[PDB]
Amino acid sequence: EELLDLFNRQVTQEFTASQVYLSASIWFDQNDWEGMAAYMLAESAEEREHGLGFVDFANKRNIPIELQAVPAPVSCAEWSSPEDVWQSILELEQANTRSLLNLAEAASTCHDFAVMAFLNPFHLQQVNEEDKIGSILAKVTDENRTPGLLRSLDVV
Amino acid sequence: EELLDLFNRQVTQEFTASQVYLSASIWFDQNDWEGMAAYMLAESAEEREHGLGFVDFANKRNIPIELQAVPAPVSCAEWSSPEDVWQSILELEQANTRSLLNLAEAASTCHDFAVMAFLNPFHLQQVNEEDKIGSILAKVTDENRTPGLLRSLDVV
Amino acid sequence: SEELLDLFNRQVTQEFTASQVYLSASIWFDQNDWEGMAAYMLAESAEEREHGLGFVDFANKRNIPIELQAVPAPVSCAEWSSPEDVWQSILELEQANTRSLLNLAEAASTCHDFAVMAFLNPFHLQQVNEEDKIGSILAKVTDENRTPGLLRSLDVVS
Amino acid sequence: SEELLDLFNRQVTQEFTASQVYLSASIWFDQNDWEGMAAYMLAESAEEREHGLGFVDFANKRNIPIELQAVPAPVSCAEWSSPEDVWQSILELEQANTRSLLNLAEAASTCHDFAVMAFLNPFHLQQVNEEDKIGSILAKVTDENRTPGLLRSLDV
Amino acid sequence: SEELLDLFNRQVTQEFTASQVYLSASIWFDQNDWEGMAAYMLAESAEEREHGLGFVDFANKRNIPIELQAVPAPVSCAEWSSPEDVWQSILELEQANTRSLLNLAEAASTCHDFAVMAFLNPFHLQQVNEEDKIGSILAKVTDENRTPGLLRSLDVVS
Amino acid sequence: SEELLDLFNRQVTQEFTASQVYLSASIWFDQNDWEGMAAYMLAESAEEREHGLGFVDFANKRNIPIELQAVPAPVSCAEWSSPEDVWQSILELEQANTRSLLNLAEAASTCHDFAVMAFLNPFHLQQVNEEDKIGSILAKVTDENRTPGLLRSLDVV
Ligand SMILES: [Fe+3]
Ligand SMILES: [Fe+3]
Ligand SMILES: [Fe+3]
Ligand SMILES: [Fe+3]
Ligand SMILES: [Fe+3]
Ligand SMILES: [Fe+3]
Repeated sequence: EELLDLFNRQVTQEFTASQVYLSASIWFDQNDWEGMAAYMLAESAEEREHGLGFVDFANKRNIPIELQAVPAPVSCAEWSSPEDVWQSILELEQANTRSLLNLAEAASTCHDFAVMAFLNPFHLQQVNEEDKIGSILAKVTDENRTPGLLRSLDVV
Repeated sequence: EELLDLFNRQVTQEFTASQVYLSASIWFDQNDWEGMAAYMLAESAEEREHGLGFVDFANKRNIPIELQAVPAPVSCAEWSSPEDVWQSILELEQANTRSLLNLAEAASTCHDFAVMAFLNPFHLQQVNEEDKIGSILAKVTDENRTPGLLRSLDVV
Repeated sequence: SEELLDLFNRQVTQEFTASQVYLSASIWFDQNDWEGMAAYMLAESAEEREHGLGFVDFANKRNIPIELQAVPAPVSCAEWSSPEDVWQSILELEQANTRSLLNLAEAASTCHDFAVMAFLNPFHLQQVNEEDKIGSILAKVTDENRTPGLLRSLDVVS
Repeated sequence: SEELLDLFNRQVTQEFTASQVYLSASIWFDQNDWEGMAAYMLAESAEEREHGLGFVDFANKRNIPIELQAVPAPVSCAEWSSPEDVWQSILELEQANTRSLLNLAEAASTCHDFAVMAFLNPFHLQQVNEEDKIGSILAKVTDENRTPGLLRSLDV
Repeated sequence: SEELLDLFNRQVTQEFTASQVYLSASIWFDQNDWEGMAAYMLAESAEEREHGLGFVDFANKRNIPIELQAVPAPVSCAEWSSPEDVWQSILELEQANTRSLLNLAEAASTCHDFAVMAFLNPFHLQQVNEEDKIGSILAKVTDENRTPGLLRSLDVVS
Repeated sequence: SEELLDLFNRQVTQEFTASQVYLSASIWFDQNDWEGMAAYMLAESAEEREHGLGFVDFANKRNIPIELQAVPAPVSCAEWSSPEDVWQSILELEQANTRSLLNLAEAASTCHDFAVMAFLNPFHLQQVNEEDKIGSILAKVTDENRTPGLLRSLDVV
């Protein structure tokens, strides 16, 4: 069952993204970027809510779920500026999107209309999310060209 | 036209489900399961609302509807206990799901994007409906293992 | 007696039949862009179903076993060509709902079933009002339809 | 593909085109003292422009490059002689808008562009409603205009 | 007289043309992540359209025939490389807007068309305010863009 | 505070591990139509995650470097076959949560780390409440399950 495997992989991906957001929050806080840290923290909670949403749907639809390990976040070992963090987060969101499109493709092949329906708001949410991050990343890489200026904008 | 047939049959299945629910409420009332009876009666009204929503849509989309007979319910002749009723209601909801998927499959083939959009909330509702019925039947089957205990579910 | 039981079941069937026929009238009206008349018939469809459900509840309480019968496909829509045809069939439908109720009352009266007769009284009075109201809409329709477009101009209104 | 970006641009144009066509109908109605019908077309003109703006916003978010095309002048108003002529042109405009959205949907479908398909669903459902409503208005106009002066009653 | 009637008809095209150019500026700003400037341009796009609708409504009342013309494709977007280029084009747009209203008022004046001159007064005062507002934004923009990153930091603000 | 830093990290791991085990319990309950027990475990999963975040936040303020470890795949769920088995595994999870807090407090006490010890105090007390509550639900579960169907009637509660 490709569809079942992909659905389980989607849950893991949501919780993986939740932990990576959490890792970003930690790096920001340790480096005194409290406004960015709070943003990443809120995003960590929202990603977990997505995973929980997929778990609930799967239970109702009899798609057997088994929780996999949530891997330790790795990018954080090499972040050295807010630009590096935001870039990893963009890449994370790009991967979340492909991971949802993969799942949709599998559902489409199986003619699974209920799964396709369930995924629609997540596809639209990902469009908004990639846009929002790509646009914070533009602003960060523009303001970091003047020493200190980026800080002055972490002022939430 | 296959799409136009499958759309009419859908209206028929919603109204037929409405009557089957009403037959189940009657069987429970006659047998003093007033709680289960009120539940079935609410579901009857709700299936009827789905049929009317299909009819309204078909009217707007110029999908000619012609109302078919609602057949005499017949499972009621055979029900001996709440478990038999709830088992039939599960198979009814499984037939409602099947009927929706048949119609979606045909809308897909025809690239009828509007019909497919219209069906999405019904797909997601059926997921919840089957889960809910499956779960009630689980409880009934467990509680009916001790004499008189199921009579406690009915007071809820 | 089984005669009473029979007529009580028939009454439930007639209410649900009327509910379906009212629904077919809504559909014809809607398809032909008479949204006001369509809304009226849709409300009546829901009300007739409510009456059937009231009879079922009463029967269950009184130990009158109900067995639900088929509700036939409404077939008059095949031949309706104007609002007047539709309202004419609805007036005939209400004349039939009045008949099945007076059949039932006749049998209850024979049987000295005071409880059934008491239960039927508000339904007799409601049919009086229903027949009056449908007869009166039909007279308005039939008058207004003598001038092209005039009927439409009032669906919109009313 | 390329055809998908293209058709997405084309959609924005079709929305703004239809906005102008509605404004031209308002003008003919006003000029000929049908103020109620004029109010109605004017509100629809605003709404079509809002639809184009919604497509522009989504395209921006999804990095579909939009480039605004000229908005063609409306052509039908030179030949309108009566309200029925106007409402018939507006029915055709809406049928044109529906075909336009289905074209776009067909392209997204081939591309497996699930985000674009989710985004279009409320528009497919809205167009069903719009065509029904204009159809219904046209029916009434065509019936009432059979008696001299009677249509002026509708205008309210 | 025909001079005036044509210039009035054509003011409607100029309002909608300005609407579409504002919209094009909004798009450029959104695609380049200046959401704050994009929202300002989008609001002005709606307001320019409302002005053209105001002209159309007045012409209908005064029996000035309106024939709606093509709204030209905006063309400065292809050339814009920075917010300063966009605000500069928007300034030229408003100065054109102002000149087209002054030409209209001049024709009305020649025609002794007191109604048209009255109708135009609040637009002349509005153009004064808009040109000032855009001149001012363009001055801020050109000053802040002297330090890398600084202009960003104010889109975010205002 | 080498020992102390590593124990403080492990505590974060244990909170998030417990969060996932609660979630796995919620899933087993939902799949087996025990909605009320499932709700309870979901509620607990959220609250374990919150504890994890409180430890992380304190660590960040106190400059204890946190590196987030893998959260392992829950395993007990492969063996559960009745509610009693789930609640017994949850009681053992809470006993292990109490144990890791107590390793932490011992290391802090050794280091005379007064702020860390102050920070743990409400968690100590919470763990008392939590072990008591889970012990008490397990006792009720084990009792009601002696009559067929009886437990079900009280998830319905
Ligand atoms: Fe997500
Ligand atoms: Fe249904
Ligand atoms: Fe009745
Ligand atoms: Fe539109
Ligand atoms: Fe203007
Ligand atoms: Fe804990």
